[PDB]
Amino acid sequence: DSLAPEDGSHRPAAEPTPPGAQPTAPGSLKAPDTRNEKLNSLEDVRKGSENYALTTNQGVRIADDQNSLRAGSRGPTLLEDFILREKITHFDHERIPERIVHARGSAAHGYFQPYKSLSDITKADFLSDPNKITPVFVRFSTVQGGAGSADTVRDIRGFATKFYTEEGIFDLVGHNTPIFFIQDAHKFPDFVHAVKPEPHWAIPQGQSAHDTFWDYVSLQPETLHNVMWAMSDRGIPRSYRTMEGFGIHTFRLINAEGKATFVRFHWKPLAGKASLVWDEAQKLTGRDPDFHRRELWEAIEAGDFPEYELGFQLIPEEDEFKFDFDLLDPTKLIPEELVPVQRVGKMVLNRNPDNFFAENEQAAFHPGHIVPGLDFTNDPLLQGRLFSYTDTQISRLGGPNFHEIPINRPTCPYHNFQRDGMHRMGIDTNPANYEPNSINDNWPRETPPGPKRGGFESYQERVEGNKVRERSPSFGEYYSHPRLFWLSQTPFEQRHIVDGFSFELSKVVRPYIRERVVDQLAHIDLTLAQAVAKNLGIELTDDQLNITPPPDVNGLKKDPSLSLYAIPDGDVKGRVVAILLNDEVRSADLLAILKALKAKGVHAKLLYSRMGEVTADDGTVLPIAATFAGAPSLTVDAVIVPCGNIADIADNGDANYYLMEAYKHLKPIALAGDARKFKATIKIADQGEEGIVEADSADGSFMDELLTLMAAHRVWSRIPKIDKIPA
Amino acid sequence: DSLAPEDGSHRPAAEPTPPGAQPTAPGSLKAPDTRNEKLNSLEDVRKGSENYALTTNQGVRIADDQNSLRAGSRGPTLLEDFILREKITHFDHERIPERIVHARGSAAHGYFQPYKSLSDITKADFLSDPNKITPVFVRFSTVQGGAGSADTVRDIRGFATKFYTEEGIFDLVGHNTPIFFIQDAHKFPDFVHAVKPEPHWAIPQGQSAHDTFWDYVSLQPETLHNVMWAMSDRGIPRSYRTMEGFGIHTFRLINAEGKATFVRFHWKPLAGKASLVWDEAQKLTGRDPDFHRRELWEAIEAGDFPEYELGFQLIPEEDEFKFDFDLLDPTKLIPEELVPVQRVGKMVLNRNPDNFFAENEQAAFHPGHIVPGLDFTNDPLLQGRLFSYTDTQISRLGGPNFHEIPINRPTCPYHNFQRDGMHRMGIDTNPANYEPNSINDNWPRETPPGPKRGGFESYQERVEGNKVRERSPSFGEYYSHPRLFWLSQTPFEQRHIVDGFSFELSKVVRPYIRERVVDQLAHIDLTLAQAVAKNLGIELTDDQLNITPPPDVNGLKKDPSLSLYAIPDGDVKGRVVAILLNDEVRSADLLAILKALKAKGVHAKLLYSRMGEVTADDGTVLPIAATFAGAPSLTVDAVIVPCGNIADIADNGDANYYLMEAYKHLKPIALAGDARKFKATIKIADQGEEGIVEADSADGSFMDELLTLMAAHRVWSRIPKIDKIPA
Ligand code: HEM
Ligand code: HEM
Repeated sequence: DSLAPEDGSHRPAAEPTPPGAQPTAPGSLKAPDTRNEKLNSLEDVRKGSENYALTTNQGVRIADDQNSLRAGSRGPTLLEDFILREKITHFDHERIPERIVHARGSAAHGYFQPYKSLSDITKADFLSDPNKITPVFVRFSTVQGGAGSADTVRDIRGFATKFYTEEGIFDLVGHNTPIFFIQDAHKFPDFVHAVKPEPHWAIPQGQSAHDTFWDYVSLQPETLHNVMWAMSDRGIPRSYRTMEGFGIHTFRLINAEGKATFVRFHWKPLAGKASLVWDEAQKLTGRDPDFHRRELWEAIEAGDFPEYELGFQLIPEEDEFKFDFDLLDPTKLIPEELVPVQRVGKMVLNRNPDNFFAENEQAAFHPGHIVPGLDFTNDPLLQGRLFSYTDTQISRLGGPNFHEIPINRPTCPYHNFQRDGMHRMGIDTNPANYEPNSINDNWPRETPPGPKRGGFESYQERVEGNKVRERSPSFGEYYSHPRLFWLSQTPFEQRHIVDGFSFELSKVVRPYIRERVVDQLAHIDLTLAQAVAKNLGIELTDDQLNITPPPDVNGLKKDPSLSLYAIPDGDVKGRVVAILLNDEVRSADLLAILKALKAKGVHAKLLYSRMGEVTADDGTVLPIAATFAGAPSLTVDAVIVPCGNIADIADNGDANYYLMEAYKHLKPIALAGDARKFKATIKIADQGEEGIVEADSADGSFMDELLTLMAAHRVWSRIPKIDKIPA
Repeated sequence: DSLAPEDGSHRPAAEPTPPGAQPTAPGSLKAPDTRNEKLNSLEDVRKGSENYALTTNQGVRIADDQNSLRAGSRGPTLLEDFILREKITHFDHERIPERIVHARGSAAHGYFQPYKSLSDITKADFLSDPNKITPVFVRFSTVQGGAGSADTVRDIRGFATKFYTEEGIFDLVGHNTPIFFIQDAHKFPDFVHAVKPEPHWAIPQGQSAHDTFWDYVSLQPETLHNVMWAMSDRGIPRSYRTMEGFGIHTFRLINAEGKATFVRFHWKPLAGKASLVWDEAQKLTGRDPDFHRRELWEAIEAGDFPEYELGFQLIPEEDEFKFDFDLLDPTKLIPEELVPVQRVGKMVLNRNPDNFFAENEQAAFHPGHIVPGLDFTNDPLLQGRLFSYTDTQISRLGGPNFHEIPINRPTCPYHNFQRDGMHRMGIDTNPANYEPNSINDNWPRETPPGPKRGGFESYQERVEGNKVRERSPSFGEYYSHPRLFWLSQTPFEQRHIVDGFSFELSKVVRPYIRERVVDQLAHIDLTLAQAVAKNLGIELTDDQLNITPPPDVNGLKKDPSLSLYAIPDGDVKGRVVAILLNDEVRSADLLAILKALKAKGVHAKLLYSRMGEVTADDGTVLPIAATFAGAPSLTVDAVIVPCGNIADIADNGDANYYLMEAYKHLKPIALAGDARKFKATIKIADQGEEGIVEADSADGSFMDELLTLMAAHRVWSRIPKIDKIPA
C-alpha cells in the first residue's frame, strides 16, 4: 500500500546502538559489513523483499491477498482457489519436532583465532597458525524445557560451537559445568525422563523440583557432583556472556609424529563470571521469559561482543593413572590446582542470524564431528553419545541430507559416493556411485594419513578384556568431588546452595524422598546436611552424625577456581542501569550520570510512570524508555535515583517497590540529594551502609563509588539485612 | 534394591483427595471405577507394569540395564549392543511436531447428556434423547505460545470438545470469546505470523505485546472487537472451569423434515465466571507456569468436577437479514438481550488421562467433523477452516491413519474402501477395495438420508453469484460491537481494559504504531481513547475529538451478559485458601476455620517458614504443605491468619510480604486475635474496611463474612487504595 511513516522511523540505523534504543532486526540489515567466510557463503540462499511483487511459490503474481475465491461475495469457498490452498498448506506444515534435550536455545555467528601454533601437540589444521581465522556458529541453551519455555530457570546450560574448518566441520558440544550427572550413556533416557515433566500430567516445565528427579538422585549417588553444581548459583547465570564453558570428557590430541596427549576443553568468559540470585531468576521467568535470548541479541547489536578464551588441560599418556579418580569418568573434574588450563585462542561473537527458524532451529551439532588432529577415548558417556546425534537428526531434520541445509554445510569441499535420500539438493555428475571403480578412474579417492591435509586414521590404542556389561571399579567413588566443590565456595555461596536444595526438596511431595536425599548429603558434609535438614524439619540420626567424610582429592582441600566469586573477575562493560525520573529532573545530575556511564560502557534505561517525554529543569526533553512496571528491577544491574521534583514519585507504589526489590536482590542503589528520602522506604540508617551510595548531588565520587560496587557485581554484605524486608 | 518405603507412602489413595494432600497419578489408578464407553474401549491398549520383567520391544528380558556392552571394564562400546541401540533409538525419536496454533493445552475425559429431545429442530442422534449419554474428550489451550510456554499469559483460550456419538464423531472446536479477529480464512497465516514471536529473533513467547501484532491491528480494523476482549480480564481467566465457551460461527441445524435453523453454540460454566488481575497473572507465569494445568488435574482428583451447560442461540432462516450485522461475519456477536441462549444439556469432566503424550498430545480435533443433523454455512472463516485441520494432521501425526490412534478412534462402526498409508493398523478382509463391486456384493453400502441412521446429505442451499475474490460490503462495519462491549462493562472492568492497552502499547518500540492504535480507539469511544493516550504521553488532536461515535446494535445501549462481573454468579466450592501458621497455633481457632471451609467445599493449604510439622497448643500435630515463598498468595483465593505465637511470624519478611501481595491483588484477608497486628503492614484502617475480616477469635461470624467475600471473588472497592502499596 505504501504504509511506512514518512520520516522513516520504522527502520533502525545500520550501526551499533544501545539496548532498547531502536527496534532489533535481522543481522544482515543491522550490520551489513560484518562478514566472515561462512556468512559470505550463505549469500546464495538469502532472499530480500523490497521492490518485489507478491507471488505464489511457483512465481505467479497475486492480485488479491485479502480474500478467498467464492461463488458470490457471500457464497461458499471454491476448491479451485489454488492460491488460498498453497498459502494455508505451507502454514499448516511449518513446525518440525524440537530437540529431544536442549530444545530452548539462542544462537550467533562469529570467529575463532589461535594465539600461536599448536603443531607440537596436535595436527588439527585450525590450530596450526595464528593467522588462520575459523568462522563459528554457536548455540547456547537450557536442557529440560521445551522450545517455548523460559530462559532464566535453574538448570545446566549447553554451549555448542560448530567450527567451519578447512579440513572439515569440528563440533565442540559442551556444557556450563565440568562434569555430567551419569557415567554411562545407557542410563541417559532414564536420567532424562526423571528430570522432564512427569508422564501422567506433563508437569513441571523447566524445573528439577519434583518427585521423580529427586527419586532418581537419591538412588544413584553418581549424580551428586553435578547436582551440587546445579543447586549453586552456577544454575541461574546472569547472561550467556558470564558463565564458563566445558567439554567435560577427556579427548585425545594427536600430532604429526603420531603422539597422543589427553585433553580437557575449557571456555573462559572475558566478561568474567556472574549469576542471579534465586528469587530474582524465578520472578524473571514471568516478567521476561526471553531475558537471556534478548540480552545476547542486544549485546551484539550494541557492540558488546561476547568473547571467550579456549583453554586446554593437558595430560601426558604416562600420567593416565596418577590421580585419585579415573580420567575416563565424566562425573569427576580435573582440579585447576593440579593441572592448569593453557589459554590457547579466542572466540568472538559479532553477528546475529537473519532468520531464527532457518539458522538456529535447523542447526545440527554432534560430538562425533571431529577432524584429523583429534581423537576419542573410552569414556562410556562419550562412547554412547557418538551413536545418538546422527540418529536423532534423521527424524528432526527429515532425512540424511541434513548437511545440505545451509547453516550446516561445510565451507570446504565434500565429495563421496553417497546418493539420493529425501530432500536431495546436490546433483552428482560422477558416472560412478561406488568404489573401487574404473569408469571414473576411482575418483573421488582415499587419501593417506599425513601431517597436513591427510586422511582420518584412529589412534591405535590397545584393547584387552572380555565382552562385559560392567562398570569399572575405579568409577565407584561418589562423594569426594562434591565435597571438594562444597569447601571451595565462599560462605554466601554455601548459603545459596543450602537454599537451592531446601527450596527444591520442599516441592517433593513424598517425604521419604527428602529424607533419603538428606542422608546422601550427610556423606558429603555434615554442616551442609544439618542446614538442609532444619529447613525441611528433619532431625539427623546419631548414626548419620558419625558418618566419616570422604578423602581429599590428591591432597587438595579447596580449589578457588571452582567458586564464582572467591577471586573476582567482574567487568562492568555491557551492564545496564535503571534511572528513575520525575517530572523536573536536575539536569546537572543527569549529565554527570550519563557521561560517567558512557565512559565505562554501561547502558542506561530511563524510567517513568507513563510513556512519552519528560522535560528537565533546564527545559531539556527526555524520551522515556519504559514504565517502572514494564522494566522491573529484575532486568537492570543497579539503580540510580537523581535529584529533582522527588514528590512526583515519592508516593508511587511502583517506584518504591522498585527500590525494595533491587535492595532485596543485592544490587547497588544510588540516591542524589532529596532522592535520599527513599532511605526510609528501605529502612536504611541515617549513618548509611555499604551498597547505598548517597550524596548532595550526582557529581564526582558519587559515580565512582557506584561503579566500584558494580564491578563487585552484588553486595554480599547485605545478606543479613534482607530476611526482614517484605519484598 | 531401590524399592518403595515400608509404609506404602509412595502411592496415592484411590479416592477423592484435596489438592496437595497426596501425589497426583494416572487417572485409571486414581479412579478405577470411573467409566464411560470411550474409557472402556481404551482397555485394549492400556499397558500395566507391576510384576513384569523389563524387556526390549521384541520381548527379550534384560539382565543388566545399568551398563553398555564393552571390551573390558574401561574399554570401547561395541556395535553389537542391540539393547543399548534400541533404548537410545526410541529416545532419539520421542518428539513429534507441536500444533501450529494451540500448542499449549490440558485435557480431560467426561460425558455429555441432553436435557430434553431436540428432534423438532435437529435429527442429530446425540441430541435426540434425554437418557442417552455421550462420552466426550475435551482440550483447553492457549493460542500463541509453544507447548512448553506458561498457562496464565494474556491470550485467547481454546475449548475443544470431541463427542463420540453413535452416528459418528462430532468435534465442536471453539474459543472463550464469541468472535474472532478476522473475517476471511485467507488472512489466517498473516494474523498468526503477526502475533507469534518475531522472525529474526523469536521473541516474544506467549505475548501479543510487541510491534508486529499492533502493526497488524492498526491496519486491519476488523480485528478491534476481539482485541477489546483480549485486553479485558477475559484474557486472563482464574481457571478453565471459570470461563465461557463459544463456537463463534453460525452453523445449521437440520430436522427430519429437511427444515434448517441457524444456530450459534455456547458453553456456560456452572462454577461461574472469574479472572485474575494482570500483575498477578504475569507473575504467576514465573512462580508456576503450569497453574491452569495443575488446577484442572487437581480439581478432577478432588471431585470438584468441571461442569458446563451447552446452550443454543436460535434464529429462523427467514430472519437471516433482520439484524444490523451480517450473521455470517465471525467478527460480530449476537447479543443475548436480542436472541437468548436456550439451555440444552450438561457436560461433566470426571477423569484425567493415563499418559499425557498418548491422549492429549496425539488427539486431533477438526470443525469439519460433523454428523447428520448438522451442516455448515458460508461464513468465510469457517469455510477456510474446513481445508486446514485435515491437512495439518498429515504431518503432525504422520500419515492418513490418525483416526486409528486410540484416543481418536470412533466407538461406532466404520468401514470403507480406503487402504494402506503409513502405520496402518486395521487389516481389511474385504476381497473388494472399490465400489461399485460385484465380488463382495457391493459392501459396505451407501445409506440414503433419513430421520435416524441415514447417510449424510448437504442442505440444498441456493448459490447465485460470479466467481470473485471479494469481501461482502455487509462485513464492512468495525466499530459498533467493540463500543457495545465497552459500554456493557463495569467501571473497574473498564479500568482494566485501559490498563491492558497501556501496558501492551508501552512495549511497542516504534512510536507511530501506538499513535495509530490510539487513533483507531477514538472511533470506538473517546473516553477509552483519551485514557490510553494519557498513559502513553499522547495528545489527541481536535480532529480526533470530533469523531462521531458509532451507532447502536439494533437499539441496544448495553448487554450485561458481556461483563464478567455485572451479574454475580460465583461459587466458592473448589476454591483454595492459605492458612499462615505459627509454632503454637490456637487449636480452637483452627478447628472453627476448617469446619466452615469443609462445609462449603473450600480447600485449605497450611503454610509455614519451613517444612515438616508444627504442634498446636493442645498437641494436634499439623503437617506443613508448603512454605510462604513456595506457595505464594498468587495461587490461592484468600488468606487466613489464626491466633497463636504471632511473634513467630511477625517479623518474617515473607509472611508480611504474603499479605501485601494478596492485598494488591484484591483478595479477601481474615485476621483473628493477635493476627490483627498485621494491619500495620498493610498500613490501613483503625476501624477496619471491607475486605478485611477481623475478630477476637475465629468463629461462625468470622467465617461467614470471609465466605460472603469469597463468593464475590475479589474486593473491587479496594482499587483506589492499591496504587500506593509497594508490592
Ligand atoms: C557430557 C555430556 C553431554 C553434554 C555436555 C551434552 C551437550 C549437549 C548440547 C549442548 C546439546 C544441544 C546442541 C544444540 O544446541 O543444538 C545436546 C543435544 C543432544 N544430546 Fe547431548 N550432551 C551430553 C550427553 C548426551 C548423551 C549421553 C546423549 C545420548 C546418549 C545425548 C544426546 C543428545 C541428543 C539426542 C541431543 C539433541 C541433538 C539434536 O537434536 O541435534 N547427550 N547435548
Ligand atoms: C473461529 C475461529 C477459530 C477457532 C475458534 C479455532 C479454534 C482452534 C482450537 C480450539 C484449536 C486446538 C485444538 C486442539 O486442542 O487440538 C485449533 C487448532 C488449529 N487451528 Fe483453529 N481456530 C480458528 C480458526 C482457524 C483458521 C481460520 C485456521 C486455518 C485457516 C485454523 C487452523 C488450525 C490448525 C491447523 C490447528 C491445529 C490442529 C491440529 O494440529 O490438530 N484455525 N483451532
